[PDB]
Amino acid sequence: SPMYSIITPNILRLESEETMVLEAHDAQGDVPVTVTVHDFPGKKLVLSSEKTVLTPATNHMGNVTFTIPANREFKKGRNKFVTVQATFGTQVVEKVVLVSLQSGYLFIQTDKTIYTPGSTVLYRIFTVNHKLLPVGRTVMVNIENPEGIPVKQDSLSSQNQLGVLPLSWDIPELVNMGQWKIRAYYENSPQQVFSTEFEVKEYVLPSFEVIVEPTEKFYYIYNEKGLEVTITARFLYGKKVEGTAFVIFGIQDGEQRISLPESLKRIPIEDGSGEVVLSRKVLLDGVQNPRAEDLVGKSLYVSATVILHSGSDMVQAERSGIPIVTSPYQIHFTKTPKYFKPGMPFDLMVFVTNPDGSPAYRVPVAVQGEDTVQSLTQGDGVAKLSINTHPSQKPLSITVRTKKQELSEAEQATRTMQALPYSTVGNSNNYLHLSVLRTELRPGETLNVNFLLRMDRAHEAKIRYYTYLIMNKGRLLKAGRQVREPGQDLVVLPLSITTDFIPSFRLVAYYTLIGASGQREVVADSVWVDVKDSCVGSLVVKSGQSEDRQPVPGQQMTLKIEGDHGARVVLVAVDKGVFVLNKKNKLTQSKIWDVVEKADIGCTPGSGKDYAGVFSDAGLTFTSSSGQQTAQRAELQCPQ
Amino acid sequence: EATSYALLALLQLKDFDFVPPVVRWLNEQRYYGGGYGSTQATFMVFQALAQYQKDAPDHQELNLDVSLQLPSRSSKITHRIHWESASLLRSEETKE
Amino acid sequence: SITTWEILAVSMSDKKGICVADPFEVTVMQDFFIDLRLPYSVVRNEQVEIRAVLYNYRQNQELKVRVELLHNPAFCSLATTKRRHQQTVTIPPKSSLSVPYVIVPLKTGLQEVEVKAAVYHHFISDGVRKSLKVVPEGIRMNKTVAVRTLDPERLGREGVQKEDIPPADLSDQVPDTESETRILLQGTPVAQMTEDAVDAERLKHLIVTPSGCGEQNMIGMTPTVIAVHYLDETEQWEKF
Amino acid sequence: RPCGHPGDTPFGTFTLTGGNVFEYGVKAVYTCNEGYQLLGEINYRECDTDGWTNDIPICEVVKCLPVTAPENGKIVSSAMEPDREYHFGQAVRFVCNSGYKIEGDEEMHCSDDGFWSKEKPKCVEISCKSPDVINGSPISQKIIYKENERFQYKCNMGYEYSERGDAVCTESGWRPLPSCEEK
Amino acid sequence: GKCGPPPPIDNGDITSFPLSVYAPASSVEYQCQNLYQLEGNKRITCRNGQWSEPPKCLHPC
Ligand SMILES: *[C@@H]1O[C@H](CO)[C@@H](O[C@@H]2O[C@H](CO)[C@@H](O[C@@H]3O[C@H](CO[C@@H]4O[C@H](CO)[C@@H](O)[C@H](O)[C@@H]4O)[C@@H](O)[C@H](O[C@@H]4O[C@H](CO)[C@@H](O)[C@H](O)[C@@H]4O)[C@@H]3O)[C@H](O)[C@H]2NC(C)=O)[C@H](O)[C@H]1NC(C)=O
Ligand SMILES: *[C@@H]1O[C@H](CO)[C@@H](O[C@@H]2O[C@H](CO)[C@@H](O)[C@H](O)[C@H]2NC(C)=O)[C@H](O)[C@H]1NC(C)=O
Ligand SMILES: [Ca+2]
Repeated sequence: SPMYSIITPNILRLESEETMVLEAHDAQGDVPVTVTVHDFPGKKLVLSSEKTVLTPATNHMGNVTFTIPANREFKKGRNKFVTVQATFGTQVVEKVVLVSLQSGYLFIQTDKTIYTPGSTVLYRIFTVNHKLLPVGRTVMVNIENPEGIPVKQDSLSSQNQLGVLPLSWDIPELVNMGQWKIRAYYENSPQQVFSTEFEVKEYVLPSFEVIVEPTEKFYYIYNEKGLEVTITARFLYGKKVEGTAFVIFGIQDGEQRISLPESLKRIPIEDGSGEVVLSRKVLLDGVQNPRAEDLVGKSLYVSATVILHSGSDMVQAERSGIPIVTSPYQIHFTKTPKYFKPGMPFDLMVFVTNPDGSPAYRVPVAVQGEDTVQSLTQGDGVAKLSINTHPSQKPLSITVRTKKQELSEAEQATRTMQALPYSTVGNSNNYLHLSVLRTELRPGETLNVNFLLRMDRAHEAKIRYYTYLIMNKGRLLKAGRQVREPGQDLVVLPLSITTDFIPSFRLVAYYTLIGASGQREVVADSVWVDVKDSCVGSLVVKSGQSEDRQPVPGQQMTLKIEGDHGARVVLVAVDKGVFVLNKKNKLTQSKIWDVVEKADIGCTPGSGKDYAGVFSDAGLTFTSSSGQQTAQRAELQCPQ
Repeated sequence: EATSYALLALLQLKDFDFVPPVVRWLNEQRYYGGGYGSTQATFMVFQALAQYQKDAPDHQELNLDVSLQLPSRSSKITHRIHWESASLLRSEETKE
Repeated sequence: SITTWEILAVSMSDKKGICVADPFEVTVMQDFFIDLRLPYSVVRNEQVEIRAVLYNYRQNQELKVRVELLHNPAFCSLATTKRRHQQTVTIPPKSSLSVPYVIVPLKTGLQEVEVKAAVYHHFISDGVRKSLKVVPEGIRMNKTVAVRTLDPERLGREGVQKEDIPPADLSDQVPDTESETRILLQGTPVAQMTEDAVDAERLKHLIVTPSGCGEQNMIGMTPTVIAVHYLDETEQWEKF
Repeated sequence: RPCGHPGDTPFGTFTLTGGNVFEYGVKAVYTCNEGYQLLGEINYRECDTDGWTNDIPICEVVKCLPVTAPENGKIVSSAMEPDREYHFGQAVRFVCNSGYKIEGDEEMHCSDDGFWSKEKPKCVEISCKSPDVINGSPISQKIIYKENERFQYKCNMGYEYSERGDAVCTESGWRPLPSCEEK
Repeated sequence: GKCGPPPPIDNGDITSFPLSVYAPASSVEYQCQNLYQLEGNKRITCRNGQWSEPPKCLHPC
């Protein structure tokens, strides 16, 4: 009757703090628990060994926090595993867990994006763990030429550096031009290699910027007006630009570019602005295909050369990747769970984007046949569509279309998905549904987690609590219990959102009982919640002086920097001309959270085909003493 | 069974020049043990292969020492070419 | 510099982690300044024209300006040690003026150009001093002098291998204008000597439950024990 | 009469003393970055009637005296040239030969004080004492064990072995910890 | 789950000598002082790493 269960992340990382939650449901008294982690399969060393007690005051639920040292015992190469062994009294529950070699994260920041032969590249390597907290480890750095050959190795230490490692590499005078790379990796994890590029080239600053901006972010193939483009030229110090611009158009097909010589135009740049139209006739005449439908799927690129009236500076700029499309939108189901609970409300996270991939704001979407279920995309281009599922085992097929008014039906975007029934233990029709209002969540608020139960009433009184777990950045952030009274179908969990939930977290909750043929049954459900991407703390740089005072060459200025107490701030001032030449590989905050999310162990928006699939797909391994456990995971990478 | 015993003997005498032909023939038999009176032939063939993957030697040792030795006295460039940095391009310039 | 600076900040706290601040832009400007547009490089002894553009960004105030090109022995212009290169121009308000200077680089290397300007009747002056690269007349070329295989244990005597490298051709070489010969050493790895392990799937049948008497028990125990011993060594429990 | 910008030195910042703009009578004191020493005595620049004072200071990174491989040990880290000046930041590792175990700090990096962060360790012969098995008594009578030697033991009444029933002497210590579980 | 030392009561003690760890199902008895009266079950039992309820001693006058 008593059931001991352990949950551990799908993949365990080295030198990272990992939590393990221990439960002894339907038990009395104190239960001594000793958790030991051994290597697989030899068990030569005891990587961890902690102890705890499950008391009735804690509802027989505890956790074990352990950090596995990066021992010299682990061996491309074969994948490594560990044996997790939890001992409750007499009973022992073991699970074989996959191990990732990633020690944490390395971020490289170069002062500039492009460099002249002879100059020095100043770069900082930030060394953190999976919690983004500064650590002191040994890092291997490789300088790599455009050809690919490493030309300078080094092994330094991050200790006593507050997670910031200042380095430099001198560029020889005689050097090969092109895209160079810096490759760093932790000493303990030579398989996790982080990279940043910087171009090496002979150049001079253009002293001004040219902006090629199309009216629309795309080109409708049946628009007789053609592609109207506005040219905006301005000096690097703000003032507008007077001059002449040579604009020419081209059609891009994959990697094959075909210039359109007939579309070449010379226009005056007056007051820093000019306009030039590519006529549809010239476009069709330029390509040797009368059938305009074939141009759909291809893109357009525009090249503009602006010359000042003084004739002392010239800037060429380009805007490529302008898709020739037949619809202003594009529907994706990459954020909607692919499993539903028959009879319970099914939530869809429609992701409507512009042809260039950017989110689309205020776009009407609806389900075919259900005009009542018509929602509007938010600022992130994500809309929520709640439907009512009928209790059935039929595959739920959904087709979502855009209902943007003032847009014809031929140009409306459409996409079709399918969801499968959540198979239950012994066809008992016991389902759990966690629902959350889909809206940009920010640190410092509170989210109401609605636990909704559906099962027969013959065993509904036995369910007295739910076990909920939170997954953030690939590690167990928080676990607890939710008391539920007999008769209540819906209970509300006030979950306090702090800074530890950035950028997103998964909430997987489950309940257990003894039902049907006296069988031990587990029913689970998970949901993915996004949070407003931002810094954990804050860092703002603003003017530390009067804004009547104008900056003058050489003049002292006061810089107001406001951030977290004790934090080490590293600075860099870059001329905007550099970014006019190359604006790639620039370190932003959005890119940091991007890397974190790509090292996530979850692979689905939510739920699964069974109670084990919910844990496995949400990056968790459940293993009970009675035998109910999740299947093994032998894949570091998610399934395609 | 006999060929398995002989392979175990070659792994004890460190005669790694005669081992590859033996092992290749063993793999060509596709004998996976099991069956009526397979006891000896099952134990020995897998014991010998397990011992072959144990005494398995990694890669041919790489350790080059290349010294530019010029008659005039100046600074001396020495080079240690190791396995871990074999691909590292080591450039040395001379103006004359 | 007369431009806009982008200042980027990154903070690292023990309790707060990493934070990349938003870029803070700081534009720097003056009412009156010189924009000296210099090329990346110039060929020795070749006459080039540069332009110094004088900008007057006052709303409704004209400026009588004097602009001078400093003398430099490394360049050739009308500016000598005795006489100056001045011109008194008038730049209308909210306007600009371009002053062409014709120079001839005389000696190679990082040479310096300096242009100054001062206005009459006002306390407003500016100077610009920039550098440019002067490059030999010829074109950058490289010759593959030698490609030799290094193998002391195979091609060397007594464990040492001595390779003699011939001097480069350098027949069309510009007098002086030195050269640099690169000796590029790289290692040749091997790593091959290991036999293919027995496939893990072909062993699924050796896991048998032992039974029988004193002799049959060992008949059933042998395949299972030997199976674990092999799968443990080859580390194939992933596929098994 | 203003002077020019006093110019920046590699790996070093400067502050102005006695004023706030590069005018006559200001001092520009320089201070090198962390890990870089102020090479020389010229540490300031005074804007005078003609210009700034003598020279512009030079910063250089501190260096550590190279360390050799200990007796019966090797150095398996850092890079390229051997026995060259290791400067601030560079780390190194020690790995004893087969049959020798490390006894000290395994890694160390070049510190700020031109010295190493940790001391040079030793390579000592692999040695295992006779383990004290809890709730059990040893079977073998040997006290000192060399590498790979097996240590036989039995569990007392009311107990039995857990997994492995013997212990092997390896470099990091006994691989199977002699443990006894309840029957 | 074994138990630990038995809990002390007021004006009373255990009849035997205390041990550090008690196996499951072990039991020890209690006894009040002279003229004190014991109320409840004089025996406690080790169940699930926890002893049962100890008796109380009634104060005389
Ligand atoms: C694993 O299991 C442990 C069990 O202890 C969990 O630790 C709980 O984590 C809480 C995070 O939400 C922490 O609560 C905090 O406690 C603050 C006090 O700081 C303590 O200082 C002592 C030093 O004597 C340390 O040992 C403690 O660890 C704490 O750091 C409080 O200011 C604050 O609030 C409290 O809890 C509730 C909140 O509603 C209040 O009502 C209450 O009055 C109290 O003020 C803060 O929330 C704390 O570490 C601990 N709390 C409890 C009750 O055990 C881990 O979080 C678990 N880890 C995982 C991954 O599940
Ligand atoms: C000298 O170095 C250059 C490095 O760019 C090598 O590359 C070629 O460079 C020439 C111009 O010098 C161009 O034809 C191409 O950019 C490159 N050609 C090829 C086929 O890759 C060049 O090969 C080197 N020469 C020698 C003799 O080593
Ligand atoms: Ca997010």
